[PDB]
Amino acid sequence: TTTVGITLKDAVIMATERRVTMENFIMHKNGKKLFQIDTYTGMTIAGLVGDAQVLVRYMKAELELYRLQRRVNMPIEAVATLLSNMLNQVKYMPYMVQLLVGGIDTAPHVFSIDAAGGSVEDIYASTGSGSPFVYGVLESQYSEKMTVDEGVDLVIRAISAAKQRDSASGGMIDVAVITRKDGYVQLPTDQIESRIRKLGLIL
Amino acid sequence: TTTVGITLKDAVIMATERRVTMENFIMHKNGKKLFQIDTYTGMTIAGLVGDAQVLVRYMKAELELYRLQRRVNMPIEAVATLLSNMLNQVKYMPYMVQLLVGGIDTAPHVFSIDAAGGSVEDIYASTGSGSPFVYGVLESQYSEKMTVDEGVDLVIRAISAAKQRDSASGGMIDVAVITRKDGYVQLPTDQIESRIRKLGLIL
Amino acid sequence: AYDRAITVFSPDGRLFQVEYAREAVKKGSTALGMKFANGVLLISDKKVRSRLIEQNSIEKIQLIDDYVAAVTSGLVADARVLVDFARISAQQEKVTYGSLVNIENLVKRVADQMQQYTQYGGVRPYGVSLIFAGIDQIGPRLFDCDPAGTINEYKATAIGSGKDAVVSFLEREYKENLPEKEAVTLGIKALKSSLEEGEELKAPEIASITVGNKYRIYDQEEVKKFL
Amino acid sequence: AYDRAITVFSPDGRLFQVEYAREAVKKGSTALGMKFANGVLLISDKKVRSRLIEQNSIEKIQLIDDYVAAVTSGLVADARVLVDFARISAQQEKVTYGSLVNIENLVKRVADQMQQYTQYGGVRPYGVSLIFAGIDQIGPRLFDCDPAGTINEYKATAIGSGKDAVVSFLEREYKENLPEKEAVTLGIKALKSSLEEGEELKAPEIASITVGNKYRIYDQEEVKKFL
Amino acid sequence: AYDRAITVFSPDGRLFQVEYAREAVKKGSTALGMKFANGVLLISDKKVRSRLIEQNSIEKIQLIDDYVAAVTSGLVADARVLVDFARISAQQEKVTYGSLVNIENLVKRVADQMQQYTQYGGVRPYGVSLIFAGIDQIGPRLFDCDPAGTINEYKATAIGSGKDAVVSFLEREYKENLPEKEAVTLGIKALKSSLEEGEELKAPEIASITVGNKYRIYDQEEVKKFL
Amino acid sequence: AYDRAITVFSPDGRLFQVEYAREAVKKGSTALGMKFANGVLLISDKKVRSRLIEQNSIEKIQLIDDYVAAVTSGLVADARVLVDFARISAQQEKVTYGSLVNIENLVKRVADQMQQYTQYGGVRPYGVSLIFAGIDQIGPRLFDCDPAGTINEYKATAIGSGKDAVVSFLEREYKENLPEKEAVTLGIKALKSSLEEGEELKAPEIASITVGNKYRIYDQEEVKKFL
Amino acid sequence: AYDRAITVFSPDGRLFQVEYAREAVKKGSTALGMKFANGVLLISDKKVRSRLIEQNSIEKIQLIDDYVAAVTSGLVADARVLVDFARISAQQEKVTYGSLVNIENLVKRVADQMQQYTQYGGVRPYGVSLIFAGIDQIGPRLFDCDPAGTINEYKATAIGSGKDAVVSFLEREYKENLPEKEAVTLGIKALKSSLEEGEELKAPEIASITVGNKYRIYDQEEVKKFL
Amino acid sequence: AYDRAITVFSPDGRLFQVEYAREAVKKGSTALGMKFANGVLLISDKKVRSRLIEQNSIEKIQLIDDYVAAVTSGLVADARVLVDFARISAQQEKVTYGSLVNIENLVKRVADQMQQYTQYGGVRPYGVSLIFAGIDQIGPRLFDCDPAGTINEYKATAIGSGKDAVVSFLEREYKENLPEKEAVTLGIKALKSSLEEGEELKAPEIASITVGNKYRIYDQEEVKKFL
Amino acid sequence: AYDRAITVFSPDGRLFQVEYAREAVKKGSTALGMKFANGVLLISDKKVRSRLIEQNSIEKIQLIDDYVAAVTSGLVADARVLVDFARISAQQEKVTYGSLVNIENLVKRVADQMQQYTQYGGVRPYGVSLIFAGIDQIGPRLFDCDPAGTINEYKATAIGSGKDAVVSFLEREYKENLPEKEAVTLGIKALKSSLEEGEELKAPEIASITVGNKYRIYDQEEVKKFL
Repeated sequence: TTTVGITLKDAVIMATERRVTMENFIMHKNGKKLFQIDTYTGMTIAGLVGDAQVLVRYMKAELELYRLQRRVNMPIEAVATLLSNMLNQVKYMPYMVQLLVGGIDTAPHVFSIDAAGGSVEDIYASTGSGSPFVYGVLESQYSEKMTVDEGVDLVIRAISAAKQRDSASGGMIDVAVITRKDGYVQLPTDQIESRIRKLGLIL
Repeated sequence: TTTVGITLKDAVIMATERRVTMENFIMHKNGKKLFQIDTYTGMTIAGLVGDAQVLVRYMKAELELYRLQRRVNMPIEAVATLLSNMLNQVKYMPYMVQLLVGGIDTAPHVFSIDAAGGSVEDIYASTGSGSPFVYGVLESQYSEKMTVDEGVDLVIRAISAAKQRDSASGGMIDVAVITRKDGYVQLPTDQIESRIRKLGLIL
Repeated sequence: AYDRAITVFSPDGRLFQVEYAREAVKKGSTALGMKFANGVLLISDKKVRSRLIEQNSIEKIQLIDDYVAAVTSGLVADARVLVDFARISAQQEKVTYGSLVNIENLVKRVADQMQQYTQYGGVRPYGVSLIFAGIDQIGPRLFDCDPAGTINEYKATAIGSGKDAVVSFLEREYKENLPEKEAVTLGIKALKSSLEEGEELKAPEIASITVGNKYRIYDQEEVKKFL
Repeated sequence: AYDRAITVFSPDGRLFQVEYAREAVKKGSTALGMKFANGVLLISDKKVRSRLIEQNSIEKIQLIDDYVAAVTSGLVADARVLVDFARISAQQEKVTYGSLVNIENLVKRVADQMQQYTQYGGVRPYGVSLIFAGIDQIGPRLFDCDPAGTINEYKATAIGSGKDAVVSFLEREYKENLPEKEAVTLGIKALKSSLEEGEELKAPEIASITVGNKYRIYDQEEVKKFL
Repeated sequence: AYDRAITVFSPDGRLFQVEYAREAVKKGSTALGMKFANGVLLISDKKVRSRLIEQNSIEKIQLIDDYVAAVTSGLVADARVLVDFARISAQQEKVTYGSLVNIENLVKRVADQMQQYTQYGGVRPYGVSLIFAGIDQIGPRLFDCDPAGTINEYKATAIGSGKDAVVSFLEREYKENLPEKEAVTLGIKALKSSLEEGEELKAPEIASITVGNKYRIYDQEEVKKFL
Repeated sequence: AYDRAITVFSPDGRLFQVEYAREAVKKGSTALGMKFANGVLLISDKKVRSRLIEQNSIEKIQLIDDYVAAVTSGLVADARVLVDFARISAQQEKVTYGSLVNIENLVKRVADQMQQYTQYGGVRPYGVSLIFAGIDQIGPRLFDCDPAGTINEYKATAIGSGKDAVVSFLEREYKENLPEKEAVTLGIKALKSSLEEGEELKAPEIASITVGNKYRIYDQEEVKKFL
Repeated sequence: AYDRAITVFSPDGRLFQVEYAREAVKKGSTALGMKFANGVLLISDKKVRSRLIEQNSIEKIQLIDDYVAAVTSGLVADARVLVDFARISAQQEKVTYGSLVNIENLVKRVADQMQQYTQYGGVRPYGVSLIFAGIDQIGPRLFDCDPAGTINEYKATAIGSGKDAVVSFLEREYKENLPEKEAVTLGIKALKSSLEEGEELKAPEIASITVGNKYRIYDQEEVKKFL
Repeated sequence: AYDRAITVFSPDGRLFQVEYAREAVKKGSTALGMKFANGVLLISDKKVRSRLIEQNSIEKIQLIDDYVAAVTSGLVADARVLVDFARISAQQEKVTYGSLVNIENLVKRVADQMQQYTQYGGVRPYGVSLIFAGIDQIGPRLFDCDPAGTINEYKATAIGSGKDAVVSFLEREYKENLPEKEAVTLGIKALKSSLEEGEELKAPEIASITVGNKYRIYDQEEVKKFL
Repeated sequence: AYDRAITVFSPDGRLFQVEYAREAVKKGSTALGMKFANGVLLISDKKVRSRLIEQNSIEKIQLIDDYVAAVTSGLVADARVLVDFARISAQQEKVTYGSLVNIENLVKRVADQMQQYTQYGGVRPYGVSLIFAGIDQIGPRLFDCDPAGTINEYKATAIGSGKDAVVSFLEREYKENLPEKEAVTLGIKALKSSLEEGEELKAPEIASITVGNKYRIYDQEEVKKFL
């Protein structure tokens, strides 16, 4: 698998691929690894499928209960700290999952949480089997002065390189840009096909 | 990783590097391993990231609850004893972490606590993968008659040698001198770049 | 001599202590709600208090989800503990089934919780009644949960000190499937006819949902229209 | 001076607190049922209430399975907790034996549960009686479970405020193996002769099973025939 | 002022609450049994009730095994819970020893269970007496277990409202080793002489075992012979 | 006003509830025993009852081992629970030490058990006194355990309604090391002088041990000699 | 006759024991607070006591964080146990979320803790009210938590013996967003107008926060200015 | 009206129930002891009872070790349970430290055990006082432990019905470091002056230790010397 | 009628049972202490008792560390249990932090322990007040912990029957930073002016610490100087 999360000026862009295996044997050509976890933050999935979906359900639960009780969205450091505490309270029966939460509260953030519950900020992060390819292209092409369109084009080029060079990665890329003004919006698949045909990554 | 803690006349200087791996694969080029744990003492991190961050959260919690209840700062032997008791109450499901707490109460201290909870004072200590290089340069160049500026220059030369000779160590060094008069102050990154360019450790 | 314990029946066979919790509900201010053409609303009377009070925390109506909401009447301590339990049970239902599929066993969680305390000694019941309302897989829902735990699905109800007069009005005036505005004004007239003489209806909090939409609470000037 | 605790006998040897839970049953509305030629039915009186009430949630008859059903009388809170326990025990019975083999120890689960609370202090009994009815491996079943827990297999009974008058009628009029329609009309006459003078029998809910078939509830216009 | 708790003695040293449970037994209908030449029987009076009642579930005599059986008198709720505990303890004895080897510690299980509730506050005793009877490795057995738990091996007894009159009859008429029929007719005369004047003995359930055989219950027309 | 709880002392410092359990012992029939030249015996009065009772289960004397035995007086339910606990504690002592080494802490198990219930609320004491007797590694033993738990080693005692008169007789007549027969007849005279005028001493059960031998109970015709 | 247990309602449906804990609050000295233009303050009256007392430990205002603080009124024992629970709860919230994100569920923890004891027998409520105040992710906060547990967000309040008079003053005089000094002097006038005639306001402890800053307590000579 | 529960103080602040246990001690027979030149002794009055009683089990003095011993006064049941707990705690102290190093926290175990029951409802205190005495690593020890648990190290004391008169005598006559015989005769005179007129001091059990030696109990003829 | 349970408030909102534990403190003898120039002392009145009492165990002052010490007043049993808990909590604090860093939460352990028993039914409070005093990382400390648990840091206090008179004296005479001797003589005058007329102040135990030194208790002849 491969996930990516990129923080730029006033937005944070996250995308996954959609392929689930679950065996060697790629079984589901259209999965769901990118989840809207609250009204201004999302979570990606790059581990064991069942454990990861249970983590997504618990985090949707606790963040919605949060927003209902306190009537304000949870900060990104707070949700990643909560997620770290959950993953580290049970580490000798652990969740084999690599998480990556990202969102905006007063500044765009993306955090990366491993299976033992170590949360650490970075300006761009990635989890999954096809992670080093997207770290290569992000290291070579990333700029903090990008716009949202240049950022989502960089994200699509990244996941495309990971799909070209990795077996467990594949399928149609779903990308969701979360900004403060428009909220969590996920790009439709026709727009992503248009960006792929514009960038010349279709064959 | 590499951390360092040096006790001199009326101050104690601690610094880490900032690189997190979490894989082989150095993943985060800007981590956070040096933490202000109370108003006159700090803690460094050289173990497993998640367990170490949970230890930092618990020690910030207990020392702030301490200062609030008793209205005085906790002594350095007391915080390291508390940390030893925490690490040794659970040693068959242990925290794989090497800690190093340092601060000043009536005299500057730095203690070194291993994963089994053995606390022992020394005039200079270091934890991490790049620890023997900074022990070499501290053994060859350390003097107890140093000033704060000569001490922080020694610290930067140490972590620079460890970055030059160790793979898991790297990134920008963050240094924080804690003294009784000025309290816990962390040097800004421009000042640390100025000390590196003065000492001739940039390339 | 039998109305001292929660666990003792009477020569008629009555649980007075439960009925006295129901009397404790009757001391709270009136709150009503009904369903209409694709959705449900809630109306809650508030005699306006200290302007030092932040208005955010005197709302008798509370969101238990984006898609379930409720209103209380009775003891404020028990009331808040109950809306907390409703929220936590909504989250547990949502994590075990992926979504709040039907509102009914959210209210079953709340109802069984409130019922259990009407049976064991050393515990008193909750002196609060709750009116749940929302949209599920089925559609508009509207319940009331009383101190004994008894839940009933309605098309319109009230709770509180007015409850008899409001349900008396709605019992002879309510017609289903009203478009939202007309429904609200009917419910405002219902709330009006429960006060005593000389009392002027102040501004009540009112909120609604339609099928496929989320919650919204009419702010005070959208409320101010129907005065 | 002895009717205050569930755990104290009297100079006769009476448990008054249990008898007062039985008196609490007596304040509920009448509900009857009987078995016939291949199957059992249930009839339940309902004095028609607020049209604001969704009729789906005032049904005294409740399906505990496709092949077991029951009806209550007494406290409405305890009534719902009991029909919940009947459903959950039906599911536990069905999972440990593959199917609800016999209705009898579904009612034993419910009966032992209701009995236990008539024995320990700090707990009050359930003020509800339940009439179970269905088809099993044996055939038509018909029980009644009272507050003390006592179950008995019948061919016809009632519970509620009329119970004595209905069982008095059926005690001198009921003849077994009636074809379903004739049975229902006999039970309607039974329910009629328990009201007081001037009261007109409104529309009661009635439901039945035959051997090899599932449940069905006669809707209000199939009910309206036998008025 | 001392007969309110199960745990308080009197100036004589009496446990009245236990005696009031024993009084609750006395309000049940008479049931007797005795052993004879290779086997034991049981006789139980039943004043015939509603023909709507399925006769399968008014039997005071109950099979706790193919080779142990009993009869109760007192509270019907506690009575059924007790015969359940007798069955479950028979199965536990049979699984730990391969067979119900001796009836005595089946009745010890039941007796210790009934005794424990005569000692702890917050619990009331069982208001039921039980008469066990069967064949073991030793032979014909016949016990009675009272509310306090006290068990005694007899050659003939009764329980219930007649108990004194029946044991008074058997105390001057019973002779051991009667062939089954003669024994039964003696026990019928015993049961007859406990009623009040004008009362006609209806049909009582009677059942027996002989050594090496299983149980059988005389059906109503084999019973009808000895009227 | 203080004799209602087991946990309340009095202005003198008395535990009346414990004393009323001791009064409950006093209503039981007299049973005595003493040691002699190499061994101990026990004598127990029995006013002969119903010939329907199997004589095997009215024996106040009971074998707790082949080498320890006892006799009770008081409540028959508590009496049987106590002789059961004596047997089970004998088996536990025998499994942890290979043999019942000394009778004393068998009686300590029983004594601590009986004492504990004279201290905690929500529990009543045992209304039974027990007299243990047997042969150990030391020799002839003879104890009495009362409701409060108090044990004392004697050379001769009684319990029951006669206890004062029997210990008054033995207090001026008993001489140690009598050969078994002479001892028994002295104890029979002791038991005789505790009855009231006109009462004829019936046949009492008597049993004994000598050092190195097992138990034996004198059958009714060996008993019949000393009448 | 109903104001003896925490778990019994009254014929109106009142919990008097809770109200008497609220009366226990009323015996404590007055303490007020309000929010203003970027921040909140707290004022607490202290009738100056023994100069032997170290002034460090008579402060009704207490720092639960660098960024949350509170003040009590009522029982001093329960008061200190409560501010301890507030501190420990702040630390638990801070360790599970990295920071005290919102003050609201710190006060929810304190509130649920204080509420629970108003429901179970064998426990009395806390006779203390608490006023929380600080800066969070949202901004200036100001709550009051009463014995029953009820929390409410305010812009100004008091607790203690003056509470009605102070909230009466602030109810007609308070204007939001005052610069800190003007706010403090308004609150001092509020505290002044709650005393009785002849009483001179001594020096009260007053402390504040602004957005982005930490806590500070005005020392006695900065306090001495506004006398 | 306050002297009914162990957990209720009085308008003076008295625990009457504890004082009533102290009154229960006062009904026991007098027992004294003192230390002397290298060692301690104990003296215990016994009004000589039934010659049927084995004298081995009426000894108020009991060996809790070869090097600690004690004597009781009060309830005989609680007395024996206490000397048992003293023995078991001596063994636990001896196994965790290799030897009974100091007598003081053997008596602390006993004291904390006796104190705990003076604090919790549903439990009564022990109505026994104990006087411990022995040799440790320090030397001669002498304590008394009362029903409330209070322990005090003395050089001489008594307990029981005489206690005031004996401590009154020793308060004006005792001189330390007497050689053993002279000490004993002083203690005998102390015990003599506590009886009433006409009463002749019978033979009391007396036992002693010297430093480096074990225990010994003076037999009745070495006791008979000091009459 | 409300001063019978620890868990019931009053029409004013008072906890009388707690106040009666505070009254039980008042019956103990006076004990005072204050801090001075580098250190703190303690003074404790003792009306000299039986010379049979070893003086080592009537010391109201007790060492909880080499660097913390305290003195009690009230019930002697609870007093000793409390100084035990203070010692054990000092050891737990010392093992988790390497040293007794601050005296304050040693007294918090003791205070929370004493407070908890003023809240739960079935438990009575401790009828003891404690005055702690020592040197920590901060310096001279001096607390008092009352039955409700309330702790306060002072510069001088007393407890016991004189407490009001001693704090009245110190309230108008005490001046801080006295050199040790002058401080002690001031405290002796304080203790003198609390007795009644005719009473002569006997020899009181007095003990002190200075910063950097350990404890010492002035022996009786260093005490005898200041008479």
